[PDB]
Amino acid sequence: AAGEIDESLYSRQLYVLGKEAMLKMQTSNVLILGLKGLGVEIAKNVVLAGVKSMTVFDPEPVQLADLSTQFFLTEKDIGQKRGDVTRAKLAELNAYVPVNVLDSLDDVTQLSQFQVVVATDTVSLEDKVKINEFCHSSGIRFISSETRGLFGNTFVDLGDEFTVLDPTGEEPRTGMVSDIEPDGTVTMLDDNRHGLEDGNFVRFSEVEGLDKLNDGTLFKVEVLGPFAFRIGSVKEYGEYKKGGIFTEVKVPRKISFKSLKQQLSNPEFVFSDFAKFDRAAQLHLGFQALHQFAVRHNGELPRTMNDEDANELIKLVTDLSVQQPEVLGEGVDVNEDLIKELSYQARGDIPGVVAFFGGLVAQEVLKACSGKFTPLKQFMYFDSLESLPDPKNFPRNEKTTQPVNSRYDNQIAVFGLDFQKKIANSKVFLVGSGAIGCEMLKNWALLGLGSGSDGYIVVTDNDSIEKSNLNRQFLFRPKDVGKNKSEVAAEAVCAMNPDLKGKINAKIDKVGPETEEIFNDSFWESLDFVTNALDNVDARTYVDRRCVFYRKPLLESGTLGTKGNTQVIIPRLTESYSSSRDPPEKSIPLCTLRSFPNKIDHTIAWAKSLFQGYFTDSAENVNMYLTQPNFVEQTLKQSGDVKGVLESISDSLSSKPHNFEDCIKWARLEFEKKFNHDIKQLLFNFPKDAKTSNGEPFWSGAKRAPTPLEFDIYNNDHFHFVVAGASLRAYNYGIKSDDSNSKPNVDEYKSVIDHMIIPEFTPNANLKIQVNDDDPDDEIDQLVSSLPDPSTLAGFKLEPVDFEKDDDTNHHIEFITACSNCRAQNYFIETADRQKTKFIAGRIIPAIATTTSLVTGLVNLELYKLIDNKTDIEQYKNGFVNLALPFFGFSEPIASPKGEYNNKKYDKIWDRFDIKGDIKLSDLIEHFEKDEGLEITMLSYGVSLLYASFFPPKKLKERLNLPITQLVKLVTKKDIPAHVSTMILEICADDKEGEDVEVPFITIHL
Amino acid sequence: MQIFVKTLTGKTITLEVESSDTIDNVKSKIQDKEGIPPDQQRLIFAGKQLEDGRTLSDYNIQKESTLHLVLRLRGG
Ligand SMILES: *NS(=O)(=O)OC[C@H]1O[C@@H](n2cnc3c(Nc4cccc(C#C)c4)ncnc32)[C@H](O)[C@@H]1O
Ligand SMILES: [Cl-]
Ligand SMILES: [Cl-]
Ligand SMILES: [Cl-]
Ligand SMILES: [Cl-]
Repeated sequence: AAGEIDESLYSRQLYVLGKEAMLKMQTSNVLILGLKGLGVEIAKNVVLAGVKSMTVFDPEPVQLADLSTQFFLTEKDIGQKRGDVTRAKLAELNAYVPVNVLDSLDDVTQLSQFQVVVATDTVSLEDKVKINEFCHSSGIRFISSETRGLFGNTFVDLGDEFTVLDPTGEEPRTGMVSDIEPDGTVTMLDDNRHGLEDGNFVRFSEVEGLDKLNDGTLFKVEVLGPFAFRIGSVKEYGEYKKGGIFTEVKVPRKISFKSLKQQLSNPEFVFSDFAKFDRAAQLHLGFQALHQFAVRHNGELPRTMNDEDANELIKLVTDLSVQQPEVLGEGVDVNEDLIKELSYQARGDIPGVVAFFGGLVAQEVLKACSGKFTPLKQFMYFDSLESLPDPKNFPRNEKTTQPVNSRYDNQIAVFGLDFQKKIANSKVFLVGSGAIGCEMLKNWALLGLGSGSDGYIVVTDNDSIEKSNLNRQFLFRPKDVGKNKSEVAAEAVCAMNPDLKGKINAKIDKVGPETEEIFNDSFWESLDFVTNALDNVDARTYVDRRCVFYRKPLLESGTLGTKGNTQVIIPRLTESYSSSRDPPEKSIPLCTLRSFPNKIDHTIAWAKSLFQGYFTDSAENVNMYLTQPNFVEQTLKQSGDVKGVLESISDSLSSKPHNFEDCIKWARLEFEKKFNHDIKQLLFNFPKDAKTSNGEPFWSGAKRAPTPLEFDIYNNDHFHFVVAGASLRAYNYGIKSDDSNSKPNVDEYKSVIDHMIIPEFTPNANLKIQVNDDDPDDEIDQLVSSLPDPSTLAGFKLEPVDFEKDDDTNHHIEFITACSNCRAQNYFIETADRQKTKFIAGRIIPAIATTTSLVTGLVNLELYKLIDNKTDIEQYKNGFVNLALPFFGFSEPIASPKGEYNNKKYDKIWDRFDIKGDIKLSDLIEHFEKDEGLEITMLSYGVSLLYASFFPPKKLKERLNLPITQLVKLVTKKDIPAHVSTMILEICADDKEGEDVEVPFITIHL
Repeated sequence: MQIFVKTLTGKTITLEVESSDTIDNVKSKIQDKEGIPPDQQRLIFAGKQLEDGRTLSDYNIQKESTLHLVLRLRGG
């Protein structure tokens, strides 16, 4: 039972990696050496991802300080072996992956049992070089990684031959062609961009006149501009006539890695941050120097914040640069402060850095197993030194950073005791307890965030745990399915760190406009900062606006597959989230959906809306009609599509099925209408051979001439359209399925369909069909008098379907896939399978744990900068990543725009006029003139104009004496609700010269 | 001079620019190539985000420099 993937657990990951890659991952055995923080983080991500087996080696005994980042250790484990104690926790992450302990590595020859060996911070450099030599010379892929305080690195060596099967994981480019010239110049249809790059390869289909160009041969692309590319002479193939689709093909690439010993002396770097590229050679020397330091001190690292040892580390680096001048370069000095910091921090074990490397290295493990994505080639170094607090507020020296006999001792090694107490005493709100959220809470448990007596965490999420979540929401187990995310997460991180017991408040409330009573002034004002862990833009915008209104910092992040980002929003300093726009989703023109599809996305959207109509909308409508004595009257005066609502009601109540056999009949007749009749009508209006006024053929380019379908129960899609249609119709009308216990029987459906008289198509010569979205496009009394009186249907109720993409038994994706593919057959579009249909109809976001951990690590390195209240914008980093490439880049936040009125500077995002009390209008106007030099010219509450300078005296006399709430009452005819504590008012104003100037908004505190 | 723009998807775009050109200018060239409206473009280089109204020389952008065109993602 391998060669198949558990879609119900791996569905989201499957969309990032693909089935081939995952089948290879399922034959790979992985070995991790070292199970401190870094190792357990790698191992967690790799075990969630699904490899054939995971084996861990760490015979070292657990000490208290290991718990800094090793979230599966507990104080009870102290004295026992790390490997032994961690194993059973890693196993619970993924029942499909055995997790074993390797007792001993004295015999290196054991390594051969493994395809990928990863060596962490616990393995000496000398042992790394031996192990890597053994691995490299024997075909075993090798990765190492280390973290030291705010610094880290990784090294990848996949051997002398490694084949990358797909370098990016992007959808292959595809596009329609309108011409191919004899020299191979391919012109795109209309204004469609090919989107290719020089060196891509493509295949072709449907190119008439160049027959063998369609046989799957690849052609190498030369880009001419955005709308043309060139493929080499094609005169040998024939002469282009018409048609054509190109599809990008990713060719395999063979690449070669060198051994650790060779790369120690001549490294190839990938940069983790281009602003810091000069440091990658320094740290390369510095990490070698740590290891030399350890050899000279009996396996020990430099002492925390110790000067003598730091000067020894600097001497060691200086000696490496003299021995190898090409390394930093001719006459480039050692960066001594950098290397000093490396020494000072060498023992530190920082959660964010461990997360960042754990995700990155885990993902490199999966690349090594599959050939999916481009491997890191070969060394990457990182630092987050900006995370250090200002030494003026939190001095770092041997006393303040010393161990205190606590799990936090190796965070204290970096930041000092007082800073670590301030972390404990922070009050934080986490919005979302899904992938980012589980990772976030794990990091916060490791920080001790909110564990102090002045601190706390609030986390909220309204959603419950679903099976596919278990692939990347690592605090949840199979038995937690159906429970609340936030509540289960909060409990799990208290088992990881009991200092948080009673300090996390898990709520189940949605954060939005409808929950401002719970999440009220007092709630928001108490917080030090807010963090998002969200899956949609609207929630993000909402939280961002709250953080602006209440002046709190916000940490934002997101992922899509291997892609991710971080954003910090700092009061009085930066832009907020809402300040910039992201690309909207592409909309499909309506004509293309209705009449002229050419891609499966079009047929899936059309199918999805047919589903909505047949099984949800038409039922809701029937129920409203039978329960609302005014419904017909309300519909006539207020619907866009009036005739359509009343026909849906008419058709739902005349065709009433009495048994399952009627539901089969109904589905078969719908097949006829949608894939035979309706197509014939479209062909009647525009025949196959029709031409435009210019004599060009009408059916060309994006318009593909359809063929009507002849139902064929042996065709998988036809069969399934009738099975799903019938079972859903039955649901609607509360009829028992002949299939609610069982798979559907072909012969049984067939004998029902075979006995039906299917009515023939008659063209309707009246119907015009709309060609473009530009072009535009009484019988209702009859339709209304045909409706049955509701009292003939007392107690009749239809049961609407609530789309559920993740229940394979409910026929939903089955219907949408089949309905889509039948239309796909009509228009000669390639059919899609269930998984792909579900991805598109279900709007599923590709997701994986690696990226989630890494991005969360980076959020928690910014968090340190909120703890120190940094106001220097250049210290903060917005992050952007794509692990597939791999690529990491960072940018300092954009400053908030500033304005001026009279002599006063203000922040256009963060400043506002705070007015205390339900002030009278006159007092408000006078206050602005007298205190701000501003002549108020318009004053509004939402859409309602409350005052304006052009109001005549009679209108001003009604208003000037009114408190703001009574002014709002007078204009809207609605009282302000009682729970409302604030009112935002927008003003226009003139300044002291009589000139209109932009100014902040007002907030009324009631 | 030529500079390069790499996207988050791995794609490499080559541009012909002079250092006196504005970021608005560069953004409109990216639009000619990719179809991305200037206001949707986030361009980073050397630890800075490139802002409208500044020039290439304001960010120290030499010949052969690689700019990254980046995105915010919505999953989580
Ligand atoms: N990435 S994930 O899917 O693994 O985790 C995301 C996590 O966040 C929860 N979630 C999503 N939105 C919210 C909101 N507010 C909200 C939702 C929709 C629209 C608006 C508005 C305006 C606000 N509050 C709380 N939790 C949210 C998901 O449930 C998921 O677990
Ligand atoms: Cl066990
Ligand atoms: Cl060994
Ligand atoms: Cl959405
Ligand atoms: Cl991706």
